[PDB]
Amino acid sequence: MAYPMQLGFQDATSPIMEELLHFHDHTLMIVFLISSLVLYIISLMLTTKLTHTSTMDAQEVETIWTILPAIILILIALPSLRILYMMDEINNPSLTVKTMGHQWYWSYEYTDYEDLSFDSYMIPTSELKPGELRLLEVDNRVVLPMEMTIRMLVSSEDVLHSWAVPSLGLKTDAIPGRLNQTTLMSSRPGLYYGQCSEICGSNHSFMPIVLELVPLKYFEKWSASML
Amino acid sequence: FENRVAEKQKLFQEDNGLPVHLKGGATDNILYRVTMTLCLGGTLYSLYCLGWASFP
Amino acid sequence: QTHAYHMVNPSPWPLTGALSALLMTSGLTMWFHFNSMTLLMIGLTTNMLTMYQWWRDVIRESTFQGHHTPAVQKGLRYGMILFIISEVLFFTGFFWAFYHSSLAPTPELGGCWPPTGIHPLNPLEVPLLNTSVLLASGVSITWAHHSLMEGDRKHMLQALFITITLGVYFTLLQASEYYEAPFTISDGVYGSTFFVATGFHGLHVIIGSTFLIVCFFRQLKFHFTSNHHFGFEAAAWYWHFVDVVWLFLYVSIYWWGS
Amino acid sequence: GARTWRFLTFGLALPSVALCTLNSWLHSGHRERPAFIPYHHLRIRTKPFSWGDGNHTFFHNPRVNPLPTGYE
Amino acid sequence: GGGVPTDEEQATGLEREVMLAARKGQDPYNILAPKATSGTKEDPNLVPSITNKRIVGCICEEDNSTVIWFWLHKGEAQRCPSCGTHYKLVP
Amino acid sequence: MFINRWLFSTNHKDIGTLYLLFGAWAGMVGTALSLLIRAELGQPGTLLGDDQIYNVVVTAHAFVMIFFMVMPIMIGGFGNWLVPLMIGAPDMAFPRMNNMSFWLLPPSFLLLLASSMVEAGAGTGWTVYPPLAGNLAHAGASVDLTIFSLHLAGVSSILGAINFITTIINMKPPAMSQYQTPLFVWSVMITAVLLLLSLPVLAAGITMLLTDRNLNTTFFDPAGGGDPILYQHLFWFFGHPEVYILILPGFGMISHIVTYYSGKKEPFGYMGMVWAMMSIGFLGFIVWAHHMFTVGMDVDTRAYFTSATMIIAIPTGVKVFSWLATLHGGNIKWSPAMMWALGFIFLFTVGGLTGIVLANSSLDIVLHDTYYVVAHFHYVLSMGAVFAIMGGFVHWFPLFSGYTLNDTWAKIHFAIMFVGVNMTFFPQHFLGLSGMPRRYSDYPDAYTMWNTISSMGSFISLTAVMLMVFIIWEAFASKREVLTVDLTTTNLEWLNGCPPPYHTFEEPTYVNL
Amino acid sequence: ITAKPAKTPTSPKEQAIGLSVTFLSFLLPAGWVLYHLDNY
Amino acid sequence: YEEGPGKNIPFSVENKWRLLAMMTLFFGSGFAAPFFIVRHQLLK
Amino acid sequence: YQTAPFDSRFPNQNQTRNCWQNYLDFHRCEKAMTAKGGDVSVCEWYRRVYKSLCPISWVSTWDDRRAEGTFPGKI
Ligand code: HEA
Ligand code: HEA
Ligand SMILES: CCCCC/C=C/C/C=C/C/C=C/C/C=C\CCCC(=O)O[C@H](COC(=O)CCCCCCCCCCCCCCCCC)COP(=O)(O)OCCN
Ligand SMILES: CCCCCC/C=C/CCCCCCCCCC(=O)O[C@H](COC(=O)CCCCCCCCCCCCCCC)COP(=O)(O)OC[C@@H](O)CO
Ligand SMILES: CCCCCC/C=C\CCCCCCCCCC(=O)O[C@H](COC(=O)CCCCCCCCCCCCCCC)COP(=O)(O)OC[C@@H](O)CO
Ligand SMILES: CCCCCCCCCCO[C@@H]1O[C@H](CO)[C@@H](O[C@H]2O[C@H](CO)[C@@H](O)[C@H](O)[C@H]2O)[C@H](O)[C@H]1O
Ligand SMILES: CCCCCCCCCCO[C@@H]1O[C@H](CO)[C@@H](O[C@H]2O[C@H](CO)[C@@H](O)[C@H](O)[C@H]2O)[C@H](O)[C@H]1O
Ligand SMILES: CCCCCCCCCCO[C@@H]1O[C@H](CO)[C@@H](O[C@H]2O[C@H](CO)[C@@H](O)[C@H](O)[C@H]2O)[C@H](O)[C@H]1O
Ligand SMILES: C[C@H](CCC(=O)O)[C@H]1CC[C@H]2[C@@H]3[C@H](O)C[C@@H]4C[C@H](O)CC[C@]4(C)[C@H]3C[C@H](O)[C@]12C
Ligand code: CUA
Ligand SMILES: [Xe]
Ligand SMILES: [Zn+2]
Repeated sequence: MAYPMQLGFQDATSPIMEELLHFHDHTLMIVFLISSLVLYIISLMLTTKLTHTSTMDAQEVETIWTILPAIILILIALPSLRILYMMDEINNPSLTVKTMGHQWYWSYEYTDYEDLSFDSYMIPTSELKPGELRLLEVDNRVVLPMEMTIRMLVSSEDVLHSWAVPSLGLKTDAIPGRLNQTTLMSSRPGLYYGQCSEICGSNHSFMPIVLELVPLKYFEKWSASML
Repeated sequence: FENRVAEKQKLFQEDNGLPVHLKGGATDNILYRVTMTLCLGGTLYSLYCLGWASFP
Repeated sequence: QTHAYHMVNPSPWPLTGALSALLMTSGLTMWFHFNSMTLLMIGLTTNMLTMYQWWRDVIRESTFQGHHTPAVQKGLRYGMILFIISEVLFFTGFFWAFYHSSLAPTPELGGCWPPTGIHPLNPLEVPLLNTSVLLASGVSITWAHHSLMEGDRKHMLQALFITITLGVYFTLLQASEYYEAPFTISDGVYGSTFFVATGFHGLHVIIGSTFLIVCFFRQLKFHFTSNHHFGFEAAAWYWHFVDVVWLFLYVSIYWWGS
Repeated sequence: GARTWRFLTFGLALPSVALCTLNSWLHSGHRERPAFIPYHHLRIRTKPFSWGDGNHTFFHNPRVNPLPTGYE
Repeated sequence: GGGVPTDEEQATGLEREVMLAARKGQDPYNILAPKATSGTKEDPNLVPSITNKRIVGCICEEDNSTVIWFWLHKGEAQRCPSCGTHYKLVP
Repeated sequence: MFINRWLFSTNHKDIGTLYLLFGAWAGMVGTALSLLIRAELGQPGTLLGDDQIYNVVVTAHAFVMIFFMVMPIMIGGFGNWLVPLMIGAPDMAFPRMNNMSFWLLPPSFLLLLASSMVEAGAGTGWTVYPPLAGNLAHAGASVDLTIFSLHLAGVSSILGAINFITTIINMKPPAMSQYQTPLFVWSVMITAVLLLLSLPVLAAGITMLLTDRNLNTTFFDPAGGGDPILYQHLFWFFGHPEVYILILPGFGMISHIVTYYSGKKEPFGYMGMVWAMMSIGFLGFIVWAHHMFTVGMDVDTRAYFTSATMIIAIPTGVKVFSWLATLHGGNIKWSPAMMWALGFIFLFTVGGLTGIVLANSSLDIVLHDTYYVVAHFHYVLSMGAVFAIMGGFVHWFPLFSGYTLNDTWAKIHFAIMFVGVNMTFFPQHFLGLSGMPRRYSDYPDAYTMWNTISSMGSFISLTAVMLMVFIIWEAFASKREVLTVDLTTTNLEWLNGCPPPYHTFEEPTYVNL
Repeated sequence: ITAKPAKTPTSPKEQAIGLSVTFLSFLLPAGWVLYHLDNY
Repeated sequence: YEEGPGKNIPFSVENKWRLLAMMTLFFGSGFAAPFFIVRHQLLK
Repeated sequence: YQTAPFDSRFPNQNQTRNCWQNYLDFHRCEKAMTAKGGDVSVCEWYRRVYKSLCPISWVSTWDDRRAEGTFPGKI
């Protein structure tokens, strides 16, 4: 989850979020450098009594102004596209979970073997247990095995929603009549939080996602207890 | 039919200070007042309708 | 002035047109939601009054007052071409909707096109006739154009009358088609794409036919010269546009989509 | 010239229209209507239409357009 | 078969004036770009005006994108402030 | 005489004045809506107690700022005032149709304010995506009134585009080629081409939405075989060109302002500036699906849209570097308009660079539908458009009015506005990176500090807006009449005086070959 | 730019009035609504 | 039509205090409108 | 059997047609095996894959439409 006064991304919980952090660091360095160069050159143009107001030839300098940006964009695109193709790369999931968006809550289906399904509602502020997080807690968390490739399928039973978990690098729109796939892999146990990320009406702010990542043995005990 | 364009050229080029939308004569004035009355009245009616539709 | 451009007299028609748009839209709202046609009929009336008086004034300014110099005529040529381009892009949106739906038919349709339960029209019957009619009308309007440039009043009127008659025939054939079609606008995305795309096209045919009828009456009243007849050219360009959109509808929706 | 375009109008274009008119008129007989099946993707009603009883399409034909509940 | 009027028969107002002036090789309504003289003090560019001043735009060299604009007044020839080309107003 | 002049106008200057008045009024509406947004977010919890109303405020804020403030000011106001003057033309090609582009906007605005007053409003976002914008999740007239507001605005801008393209192609002096027209005139021509091609696709898509809501069509309804994602394609096929429409006239005004206050006769690399605007206009049609990286499209499609989107940085950089090379060697006049223009170059660059971050589909998964996007477009669009408008306004106010502003007050106004917008939007980057969704009425407690600061920033910008009205009043109150301006040899719009006579170029300019 | 002297100069006091009236025209109506949000 | 500074506008600048009233009503109406629409929706 | 494996016919983020095809495949096979008095265990792969991938509400709607005679796919 986010913490107070945070400047950057939530700590990476998945290998693909780790890759995105390193790719953002690379890209932010370029943003900083270009921003700073433009501000510097503005100050340089503005701080001399020397003048040259006759026509200037533009041809030579425009080679520099097109080639150097083109090189910079290639140096951003190469690692960007490597990560794009990694998050598409064939993997063998061991588990499939469905999530359906509703106004205003998520339902989850684990139908690989048992017909397990349940609804997941925001805990109102007036019902939070001491130390629980305003707008983020749910009654029924998404129990998942850690260190395993999971297929999440996302759809909606009404309007558009979007199923997001920033610390795993996940955001998949929930569209009625469409089954959107994403892959989830947590390097760690714990609770990972996200929030509906497509405007879905008056309670868009109030239908969060909570994953509960546990060792496979505990996931199997939890699944078995659910019969 | 007969070519009466020269007679319409004489009418619409008469030095009488009228704008082109009124230069045909009294029928232009009638059609203009009908149009502008329906537009202004209709707009006032649309505002009434807004006032009605703005409450349960 | 020592330029060739047209300084237009102050005019009420822009304001009456803008208000007609308010009345037609607030009127559609009041028809769809508040069970009433009143505002809509006022708006349609003020829209027709506005178009009549505005284009009447353009005729007064050109045929009667001489304001359409070659430079003004050149501007009107660009304006009509740019208008037609905007109409092409409008239709492009409906073709995009058609190809999106028909190339990737969803499970609700039976995962096929045409959808389960849809019996398309035979494209070799009335839709082929409609195609011969609009193609023929493109030939007759070209005959009308050449007759006018050659100074031939009688043959310009005959060719333009035949063009209009073919436009009316298309419109009555399409009206009859609509009534006989075993599917409706509510028959899913098949009905939706069919009726909205062909419906906007039939509206443009009625507009085009109306423009040709204006040109017919102006020709009867000797407004056009053998060299100066931009309203006729604009109506011919618009008419060719309507033909070409039909050919695209015929191939895409009636033939390939059947 | 005008002579050529009149030649095309009367010698090709209108004869095409006459032949397509004959083709159409020969295949104009009423087709036998198919069994009604209340498919959920057809006869869509998300809001009543703003005319008649709200359940009839604008150019409703009783012979060939069933309602959601079937042929009239 | 005839019966269609010609421009000569039926053009009126400014259209007709432009039509009649073009038959005489005159350009009172400024439809054509004037051809430059050498632009020297002995051979200045002659700028017609219906009044005592007119705006001149000087494209000093072919394919310059920058046009130099100034009011040219009745009287002694004036020079383009960029290239020094001479212009003389002829009311 | 008053009704003939101001309701029946066929005059480019008077119609430009109507557009500027309309846009300034709309800007007050849009600013009030922005302050309600930041008041709801200014402390954790609920202020309005009604999140449907919050969503309606956000939706109206965007429509007002885009359709009623920026486009009317830039294209209707500066375009109608300056384009004919900069090409020596006596008016627009279609001076009467020009008046109807203007008079369609008050009715358009009335339909939007009707949408907000009937039922519970259109709480859809300015994207109006189905099914939220459909007849089940938004039953009632609000969304239909929003669709009709967009139709009227759409017709206004399509007819205006036809008028500008025809005027700029057909009404130059016969010796003046397209490569001897000023950059502001190029920027309007290119903007008009984008409007002509993009608005008809939006018109098709919102008409489909109208028919799904009222005629039992199913273009966007899976029950009939339709697809909500089709609406998104049609919307963004318009929507990406629209964001370039919003900035291109600003690029033209910035070229004139930087050239003028650098004491130069000409911008650096004129043909490069034309190339860059035409390139941005063309590329602007082939990138729209970067608004859809989370909807489930194919990986190769994501790769293509990432790559095409990044290309736009190249021509854009040529313009930025060309503005800097115009300043280079200038006798710099530190006018308030120059301050606006220098603020523009810097703030536009920051926002453009966060655009390049978002272009990367992979990172976009985590930034999409967060405050990072909101930060990106309030830099490049909100500050870009607004700074270009304020620079143009303070530069050309004496031309339009005949009166000077107090330059010291105008510099104070700039200083306040620069502090406010940066305090409002800079912290939204942190909120986005840390995962705060956009279109939220409330936020988890961790996001409190940056929301608090952003909301305090919004009040500083309000103080600048109030000061701006005072500054305009003081100029009309004092009546300092302009005598002369410098550089008229390269700024033809000034050469008929301040303000120019109702009719200008009755006798056209003399330009020889 | 050069300009004639102000036909109708606006003194410091006149500016304070103009500024004050401008600010109040923005602040008082919005202030009234925001103060009464409870009553709403 | 009248030409010149203060004459090419649909509002009078003859009196700076009447101008201040008109400008206040003009920009103040625009700025107030969203506050009163929110009030209207809340009172439903 | 753990979950539905990668299927090269359906390699993209949109898995709608994977769910649909396996549902059709299961019901076509179940009809072929019943109509002879054959054995529905032959159909088991398709049953496990569609049960894994398809939303419960989709399966339930399709089931209801098959029983009503309004299912639009060919079985
Ligand atoms: C003025 C309006 C405007 C402009 C000009 C832009 C310009 C750009 N925009 Fe932005 N954009 C918006 C307005 C604008 N945008 C709006 C309103 C939205 C949100 C819509 C909504 O959802 O409501 C948005 C959203 C948006 C998204 C979708 C994000 C998401 O929702 O998840 C993306 C994705 O690629 C995008 C990218 C870009 C890029 C690459 C540019 C480029 O054109 C920028 C190019 C400029 C530069 C790069 C800076 C100058 C260049 C140099 C100094 C040269 C050197 C630079 C390099 C080598 C990098 N923008
Ligand atoms: C041009 C477009 C533009 C402009 C100028 C602005 C200006 C502002 N915007 Fe924004 N905004 C959008 C376009 C714009 N906006 C869009 C498209 C959205 C997305 C909507 C959606 O999600 O659907 C959005 C959303 C948006 C959000 C996110 C809401 C959410 O996700 O829940 C926020 C949050 O703070 C915000 C704040 C502001 C603030 C504080 C200002 C201002 O207060 C900043 C200061 C600027 C001014 C005060 C303008 C001054 C100008 C004039 C008054 C004109 C003067 C005229 C003349 C001189 C002739 N806006
Ligand atoms: C004969 C050839 C042509 C005929 C033309 C049509 C006649 C009536 C309507 C005129 C307007 C047509 C334009 C297209 C709009 C929508 C649908 C029209 C197509 C049509 O007529 O379709 C009919 C349905 O009409 C319907 O719903 C009713 C439609 C009536 C209300 C339509 C309101 C919608 C208006 C939309 C306005 C948007 C304008 C866009 C502005 C863009 C600016 C940028 C089909 O009949 P049906 O019974 O379902 O099936 C036949 C069964 N035997
Ligand atoms: C039963 C009806 C119900 C349907 C209602 C909807 C509207 C139907 C209207 C049909 C259009 C009629 C247009 C008539 C225009 C007449 C004026 C004209 O044609 O004007 C001519 C100029 O053209 C010009 O302005 C050219 C002007 C071109 C006008 C373009 C018209 C297309 C308009 C389409 C309307 C919107 C469609 C969008 C739908 C979503 C005048 O110049 P000339 O001809 O050279 O004459 C001069 C010589 O005589 C001198 O010797
Ligand atoms: C949901 C319902 C909402 C719909 C609301 C519709 C909106 C408004 C109501 C429309 C009222 C129209 C009244 C007639 C307008 C005629 C314009 C015209 O014909 O304009 C002409 C120029 O445009 C030209 O030619 C070429 C361009 C001709 C344009 C004709 C107008 C069409 C308006 C609708 C088009 C939308 C486009 C569809 C694509 C999305 C003439 O220009 P003027 O400046 O007049 O004169 C110049 C003089 O030199 C002439 O002698
Ligand atoms: C000259 C400028 C223009 C002038 C404008 C003139 C305005 C005319 C007012 C007529 O008012 C009508 O009153 C009807 C009866 O009160 C309403 O009927 C409708 O509402 C009824 C409610 O009783 C329902 O039975 C039906 O939906 C329907 O009859 C209808 O909506 C409304 O228009
Ligand atoms: C000087 C200008 C003159 C202005 C006169 C305005 C013209 C019409 C005024 C009467 O208003 C009508 O009254 C009908 C009820 O009394 C409405 O019935 C409507 O409601 C019916 C329900 O029975 C439906 O059949 C239809 O939507 C419709 O007829 C009709 O829609 C509405 O227009
Ligand atoms: C987003 C922009 C908003 C910026 C905020 C504006 C700053 C405040 C402006 C003053 O607004 C006023 O404040 C008064 C309180 O100070 C209110 O009086 C209210 O409270 C008074 C004292 O408690 C009572 O006497 C009055 O009757 C009562 O209306 C009054 O209505 C309101 O106009
Ligand atoms: C008699 C009259 C002469 C026209 C004239 O010179 O004024 C002729 C010339 C062309 C004729 C028209 C064309 O021949 C085409 C049509 C032929 C139809 O048989 C009658 C209507 C029809 C539309 C004709 C009406 C009328 O007889 C017209 C108008
Ligand atoms: Cu569900 Cu937003
Ligand atoms: Xe539109
Ligand atoms: Zn020169």
